[PDB]
Amino acid sequence: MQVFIKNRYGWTITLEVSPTDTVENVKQKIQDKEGFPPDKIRLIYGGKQMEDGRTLADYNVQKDSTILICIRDVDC
Amino acid sequence: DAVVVTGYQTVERRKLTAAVGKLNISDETIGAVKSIDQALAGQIAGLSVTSTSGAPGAPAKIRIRGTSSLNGTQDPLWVLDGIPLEGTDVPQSNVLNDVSNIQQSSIAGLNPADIENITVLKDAAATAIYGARAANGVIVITTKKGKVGKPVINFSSKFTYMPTLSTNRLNMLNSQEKVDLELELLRSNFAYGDNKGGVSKIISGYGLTDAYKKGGWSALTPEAQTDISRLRNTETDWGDILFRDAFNQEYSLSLSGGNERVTYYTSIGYYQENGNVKGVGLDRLNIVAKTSYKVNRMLKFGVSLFVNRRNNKTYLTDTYGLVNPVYYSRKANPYYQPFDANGNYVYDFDVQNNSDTDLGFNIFEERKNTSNEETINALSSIFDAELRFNDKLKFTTQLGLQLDKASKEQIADKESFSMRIIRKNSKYWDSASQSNKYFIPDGGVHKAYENTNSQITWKAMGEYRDSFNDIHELEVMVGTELRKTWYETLFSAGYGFDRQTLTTKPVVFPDEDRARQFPLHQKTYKENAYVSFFSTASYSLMNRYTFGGSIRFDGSDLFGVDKKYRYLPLYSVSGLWRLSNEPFMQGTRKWMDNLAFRVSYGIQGNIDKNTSPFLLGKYIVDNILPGGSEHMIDINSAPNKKLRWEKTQSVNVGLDFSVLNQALNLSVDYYYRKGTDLIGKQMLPLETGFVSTNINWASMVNKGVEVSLSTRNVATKNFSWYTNLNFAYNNNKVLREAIPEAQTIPGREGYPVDAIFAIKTAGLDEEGYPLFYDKEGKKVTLKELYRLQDPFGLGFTVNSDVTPAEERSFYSYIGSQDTPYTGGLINTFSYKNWELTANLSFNLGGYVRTTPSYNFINFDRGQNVNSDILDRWTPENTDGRLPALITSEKRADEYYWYDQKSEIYKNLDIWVKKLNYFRLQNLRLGYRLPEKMTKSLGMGSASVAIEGRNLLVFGSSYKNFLDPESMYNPYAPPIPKSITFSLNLN
Amino acid sequence: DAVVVTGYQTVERRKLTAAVGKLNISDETIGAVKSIDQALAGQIAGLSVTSTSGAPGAPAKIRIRGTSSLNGTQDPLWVLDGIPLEGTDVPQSNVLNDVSNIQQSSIAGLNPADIENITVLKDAAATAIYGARAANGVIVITTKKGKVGKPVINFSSKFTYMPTLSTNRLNMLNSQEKVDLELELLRSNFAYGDNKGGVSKIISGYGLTDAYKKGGWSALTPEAQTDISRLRNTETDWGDILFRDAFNQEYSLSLSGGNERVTYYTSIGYYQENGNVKGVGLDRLNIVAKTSYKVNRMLKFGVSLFVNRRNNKTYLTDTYGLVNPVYYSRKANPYYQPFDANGNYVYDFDVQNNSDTDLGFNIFEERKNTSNEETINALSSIFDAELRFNDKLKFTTQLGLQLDKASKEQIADKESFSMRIIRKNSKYWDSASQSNKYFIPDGGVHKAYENTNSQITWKAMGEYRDSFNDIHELEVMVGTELRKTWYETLFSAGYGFDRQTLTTKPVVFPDEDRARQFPLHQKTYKENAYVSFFSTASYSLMNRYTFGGSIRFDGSDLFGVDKKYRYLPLYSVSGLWRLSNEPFMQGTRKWMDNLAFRVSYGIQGNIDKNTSPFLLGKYIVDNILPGGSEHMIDINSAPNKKLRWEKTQSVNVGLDFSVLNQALNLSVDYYYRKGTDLIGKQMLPLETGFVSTNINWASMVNKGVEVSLSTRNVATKNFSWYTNLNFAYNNNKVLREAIPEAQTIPGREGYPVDAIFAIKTAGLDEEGYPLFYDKEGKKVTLKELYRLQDPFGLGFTVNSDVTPAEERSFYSYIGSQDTPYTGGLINTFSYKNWELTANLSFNLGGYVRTTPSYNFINFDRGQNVNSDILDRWTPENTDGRLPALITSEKRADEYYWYDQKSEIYKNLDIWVKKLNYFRLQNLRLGYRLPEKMTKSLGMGSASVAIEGRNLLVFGSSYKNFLDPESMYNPYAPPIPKSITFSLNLN
Repeated sequence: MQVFIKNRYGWTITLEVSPTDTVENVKQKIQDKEGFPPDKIRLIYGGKQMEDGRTLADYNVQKDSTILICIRDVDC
Repeated sequence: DAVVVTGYQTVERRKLTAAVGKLNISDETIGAVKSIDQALAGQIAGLSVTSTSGAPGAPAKIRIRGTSSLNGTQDPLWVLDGIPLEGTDVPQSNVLNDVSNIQQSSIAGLNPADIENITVLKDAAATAIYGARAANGVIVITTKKGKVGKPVINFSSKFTYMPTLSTNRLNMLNSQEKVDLELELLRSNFAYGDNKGGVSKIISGYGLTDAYKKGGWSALTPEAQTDISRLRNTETDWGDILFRDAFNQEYSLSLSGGNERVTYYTSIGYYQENGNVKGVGLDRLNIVAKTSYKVNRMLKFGVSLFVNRRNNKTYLTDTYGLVNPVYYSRKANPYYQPFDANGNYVYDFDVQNNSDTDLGFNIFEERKNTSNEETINALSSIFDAELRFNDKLKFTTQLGLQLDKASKEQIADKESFSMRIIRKNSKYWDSASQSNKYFIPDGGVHKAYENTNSQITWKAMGEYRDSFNDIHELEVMVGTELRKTWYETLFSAGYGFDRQTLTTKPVVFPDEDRARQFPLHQKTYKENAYVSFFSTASYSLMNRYTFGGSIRFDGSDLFGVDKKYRYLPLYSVSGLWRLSNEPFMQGTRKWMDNLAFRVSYGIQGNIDKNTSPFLLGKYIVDNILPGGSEHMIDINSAPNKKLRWEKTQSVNVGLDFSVLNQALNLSVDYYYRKGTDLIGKQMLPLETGFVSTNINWASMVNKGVEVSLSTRNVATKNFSWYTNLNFAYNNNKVLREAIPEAQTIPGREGYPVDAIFAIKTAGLDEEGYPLFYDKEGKKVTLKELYRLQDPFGLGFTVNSDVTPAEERSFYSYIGSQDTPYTGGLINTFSYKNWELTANLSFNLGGYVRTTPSYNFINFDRGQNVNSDILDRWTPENTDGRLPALITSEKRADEYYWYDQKSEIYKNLDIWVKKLNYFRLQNLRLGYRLPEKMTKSLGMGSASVAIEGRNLLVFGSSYKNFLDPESMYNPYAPPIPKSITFSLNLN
Repeated sequence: DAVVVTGYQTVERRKLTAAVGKLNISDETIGAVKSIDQALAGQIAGLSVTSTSGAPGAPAKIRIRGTSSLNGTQDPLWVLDGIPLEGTDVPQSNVLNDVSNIQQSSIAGLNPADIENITVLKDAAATAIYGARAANGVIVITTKKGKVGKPVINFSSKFTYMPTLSTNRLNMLNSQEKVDLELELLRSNFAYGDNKGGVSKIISGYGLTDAYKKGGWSALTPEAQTDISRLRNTETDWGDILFRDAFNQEYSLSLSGGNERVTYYTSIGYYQENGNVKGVGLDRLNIVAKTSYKVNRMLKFGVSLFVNRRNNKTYLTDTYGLVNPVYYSRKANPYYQPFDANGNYVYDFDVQNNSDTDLGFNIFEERKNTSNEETINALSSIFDAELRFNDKLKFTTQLGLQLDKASKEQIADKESFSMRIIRKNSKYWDSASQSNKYFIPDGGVHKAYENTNSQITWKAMGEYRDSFNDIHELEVMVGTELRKTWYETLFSAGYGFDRQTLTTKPVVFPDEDRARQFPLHQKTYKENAYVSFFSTASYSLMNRYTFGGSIRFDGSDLFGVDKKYRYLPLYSVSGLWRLSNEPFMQGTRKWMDNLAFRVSYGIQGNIDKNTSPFLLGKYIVDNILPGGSEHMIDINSAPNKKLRWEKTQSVNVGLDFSVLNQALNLSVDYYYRKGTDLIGKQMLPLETGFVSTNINWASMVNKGVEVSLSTRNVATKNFSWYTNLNFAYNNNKVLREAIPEAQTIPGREGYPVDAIFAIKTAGLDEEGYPLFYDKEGKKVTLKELYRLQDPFGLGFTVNSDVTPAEERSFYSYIGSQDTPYTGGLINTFSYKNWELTANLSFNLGGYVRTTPSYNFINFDRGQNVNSDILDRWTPENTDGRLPALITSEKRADEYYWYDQKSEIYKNLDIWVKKLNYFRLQNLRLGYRLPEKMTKSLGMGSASVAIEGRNLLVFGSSYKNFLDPESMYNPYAPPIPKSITFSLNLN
């Protein structure tokens, strides 16, 4: 049920999330893991930016799947 | 073998209209196994046994005539002396690091030395008397009992040597070529894991990272060169400090006997077994006490009592197996030594599947600081009473009490990787100080699990057997059964735990959400009750035409209340025609003693215990009006008043053929089983109030053929040779199933329940990237296949217009995980007092999706690799067949599409391997001591035997893996080899 | 019989040199008891059995020859078929409410229907073979065995009626006098609690609390008078709301038998026993499976299995028992109705012993919202092998495995008093809010307990028996024994618990101390091992002089490693002289069958399992210089390398005397057992490093007479009458013990363990205060007795110069709680087919310190009170004998001295009462059906019986209490009377 979060530089972390978790909750978990304000995080999966109100099951976030993260005003 | 037991009644072989497989349990047939589920591999046609793991006590996944359900029960039903057993269900999950902590089936508590034979009921004609527990087949255990006469005293002692696990089949890089690979990666611009690996740490420690990248080997100071050369020449054996050879010991004492009124049986057994992984072991103490008294010429009362105690000791691992020693032998660096010159611990900081170096792992520290122990106390009492009312009328009653209590204790000390990763996972964002803190205290963790599984069964049936005109025979049984099951679990966790002081520390969770991933107290309770009324009828005419039938009305609290589905019958009809008894065949009785054609049709059922017929909800405190705070219920699971057992309609045609006085026995069996009303998630219309629900809608079909050949090749006063070949082909096909609209993997409709869909590749192009086939069949890249577009040009802002429906057309069907062709071949030779038994078992026709040896993007170079990474494409080695380690500088869009879509690389057809293996399950050579020597020793009998288990497996190539069954899950030990010396005394 | 079983050997009666008490077990002897510890009351001389509680499953406190230890084990050792049992110890605490949750001993798992004999070993010559487990006596259980011949089956069914608990003996106030007392207290100045009550609230709700005090009844409005009249006219039966009559059931089916080589025995037994308090019940289902085989003329192997399952349901109470229904029958107001007119709950806010009414208690609400349920699974397996090497030399080995697992579950919902007290106790001072909050989440509590008690024992003894010259007989036994015991307990609690959702809530403890006050997860582990080497010798000469001896070297991990004390013998020397066999006494053989004089000496031993020879310390953080955090260890307990068993030197002189063909049998024993080195707390010299610690230094003595007389009064073909009188006197006395210097009550040195010291009173003065005695024997007051001085004059500032050593002289020795004279009288009549057994028991000479019926400073008027509050001193009733309700108005110094020293009023001699009670333990009339009638039914035998248990109790008066054994603990139910009808069939 864990997933991987990768930036554009290849640096990855492992986040244990739930299929019924909203992307805002995933960003809050990211903030808990690494210090990163949730309002300045873009999550990309399948080429589409993740919405802050949609759950992970809607994007088909399978187990051991990679999500690109890019911080606003940092590199994207 | 003139009778067949079905758990309810005894059926004569001449009146058996069903498909029944019987295996006589003995030393000369099954060998020196310790669980019955492991002794059934290849000895019964149509019964496929697959080892889920090689660890001691690991349950075996058993399938009778394929998979009969999608989301419900998939394991067969075990019956012990008429009382069905609970806890015999294998709870398997997708988690690869779940088989390390796997529940033990209650079947592991039964001594194979206390079991006379095993009866497997395969078709509807044999299983429909079990009602809604018959879809997956039934295995009936008959236990030994006292024979009228003097007491029989059998003492058995087995001493087993388990050879050490050799990692030479893993094909891992040693220090030299791994350091070469790390230097090669440091020269290149590989994005992932630049800080990991010994070479990278050594080079960055002296600051010559860019200097090395620009200048090669000559750009390093003599000190760095000496350090790297020391790394190259350092060798560590990770197969001898992780694995071991073992000496297991089993003892058994079976005292029995009886006389004209009372028959008694007693047995005490004790075995100790060790795993190939250090610190893994399992012992079992078993007691059996049975006594059957004949109160009158009518009444007969018997009591059987099986008491069992198992003790398992094993390792504690991360939730996702970053510590597993079986996987660590595949992962530990070759030049990494866990001890320095002073004997202190050296920590491996590259154990995480991340770029993080925060957590260190030492195998000896984990072994001496962590523990995972478990004790299972089991009891099974069966009280049976029989009343011979009349010469034709008989009444039987039976009460079976089963109780299994498993207590597990997992302790992780403060200085262990388990506690380190738990504490790291407990990191939260304190907004008061705007900093990342940890709420799990400083100390260890003690976790206690207590699972109780209880069952009470009460059967009461009556048999009437009559004979009319010496040519008609009628047998009618009518009975009822009330069963009740309870399953309770308690979990208690304590953090800050000190092992010596037994004292914990308080935990302050940031909120309730973080208090559910670190639970301190959990309780679960589940109680079910079943009421069934069954009947069987049989009519035999002229000793050639048998007609049989079975009806069963089953009810439970797991089914809906709706009256139209309340009590529907689960029935079966059957017919047997013995051609050998026909007058026109009277001229062929000199060379044939059996030709029987049997036909069977029936309706079986399955129970899904996870679904409930009730409205399941949760409490919330939301409001409708201001100042109108209220307590309202949100529906989690919709009520289903039409819940019912999963129907399975089956037809079967069988043939029995015996020639030359039991010299050649042939049993062919063709079966077609279409299962409808299977429970699964259907996308319901929105007019039902719910988007989707688990209802009785899905369907599948299993069709195949079983062949059982049994020949007596040589029959001489001294030499004798017997052969027994069992073969079974099964075709599974899911006919109706719902997949999410966003899923990109093809559905299983029209394919087995386990189909493997892989993207077929045409090879690699001139830059090492994999090539794909489009609809027209020409080799295209990922850009052309997915029509990748980059509007922003940032590289990682890739998008594709390919819909999931179109994406599902990229994958192709390869095969199935379970092999359609299963069976075995057993050869028994006897010469004077010597006996030899060669048991082989074949599983052919399978496929398995192996984990890729390396990821072209996420390749972690802080961990050891296979030798096939040297077979990858590189600028110097342009003839490599495996994909090159790609970077984002050359094709940014393809790189960042392979990145965020990690399933494309794993689902390539190059990681799918065939599964066709023949395993020598048993090679036993026995010797019966001469009667004169035994009598001189004052013993009725004496025997010795040398036994080899899993000594040889061949067939399809299984490269880079320790066993053909270990090609899927790398976290489970392979099936161990064993050499057993057995001594038996009477 | 002619043999005695001691657990290691079988000793002939003619060669028995020890004090042994036998009891043959049957319906005609012990009755319809369900536990065997309760069937020994008055049946064996020297064995005193007392009931700790009347609830089902409550263990019985058993003492053989008095208390043999101070702070060690005081309960006897139970031996089942040669293997000693574990978990039989009775937990003894201080809190009187702990009897609500006292654990059942494993003896409660053994069905008395599966036991043939009970042999009690009393003196050193009989017990010294048990080494360091012999000081408290040994009770050897001999279970029933299969008899060689045709199979024998027994079906016993017992139906018991338990009459309702009548509280008429509680002598409580009804509504009339309770309201009158409340009114008279409101008139007076006694204002400890004046907000509490029923009259007080009614009067104060109308603002008349001050008008009533000045004017009286006339000063009340009729609105306030009709309410008080309604209170007077409202009567509630609390013996009907709380207590009930019961119908208990018991069934036992035992089938046994054997033949020339195998003897078998099977038994099943299920009983349901209800309690007199509503909601209390206990089920027990057990199975016994014995079978013994003769392998050869030399080898013989037997297996005995005892499986037991008990299920207890009971009420949830607080830590201090404010809810306890048995005690609540003494607190419930006569006029308080639990339900209002509409059926809603009415809460009792006067339930707390403090002056705070915030938590309401309703008995129906608590019964609905709380539960205390336990399940016990027990197993005892004995494998015994015997090898007859020779006619004279024999060897025996025996393995005994015992396992008890108790799972307890206490649930208290949110709307229950048990949760209200928890939440109230969770009150903490919030620093940031300047308020008081509660850290326990709003919701129920679920507490789970898992206790496991395991034991493995292995014995191996070789016996040699030879006879020389037909006048010399020698019996020598040598053996060894290894025994390991484990006791593991787990406790887990979850707050915020919802009964159906099974979900808890996080708890944030303000400190670590408050986290220890509400534990969430606790683990306990004890493990001990014992190695013993024992031997026994016996020499018989001319069938007239028997000289016996035994020796036993015991070692354990609970003893120190000092070589001076490591293995010291625990021996015994015995001697028997049969005066009847003397040639000079053969003249008196026409009327005398036996005259034997036996003497014994030896040393027994006791193990204090709560003391350790190790250095038990604790980790602290401190430093000796500025900076740095040194981890230091503070010693909690001193290491005692000379720890050893508590020695007991026993001398026993016996006499057996039978006359007129067993017409009159007499067994007299005089014993003197002086105990030394009893483990206790001693004030060490300061040079030892510690002020005080627990060492082997105390002393003790017991001495007295056991008389067992059995008579055959009438011996006629039709009518027979037998009498069995058992008498025992024990003079217990502590010889050397230490008391704290701050202790004000005298020490037991020179007096029994349960010595009662009370302040003798001369009555009351003219103002109703107690009057005391000075050293000169003149009547003084508290001010004169304690020499109270009040210089400030504030009243509460009193002080006394009376040192504790001088305050110890105010108390005087009254008696002992344990009755010195114990025993019984059993009368057996047999008239044709009728058989009447009357077993009566006596415990005479005791004293009991009862709780004061009311407190004269802290009388809670919100709760009911005994009828003797009306015999207290009053200004209008100056002839009262009990102390008046005093206030601070008249004598502030004496009042505040009484207030700040609550033990003066509790220890007055008026609350200590005699304890001499005879109890009709059993009165059973049975009828054996005529042989012709049984043969007509096909039964070998049949019988019916009507039985009365605890029907009659007489002797000394027990006023205001429901039973003389219930005079000490008000929270334990009395011993319930019962009428049992039993039917036995063969």
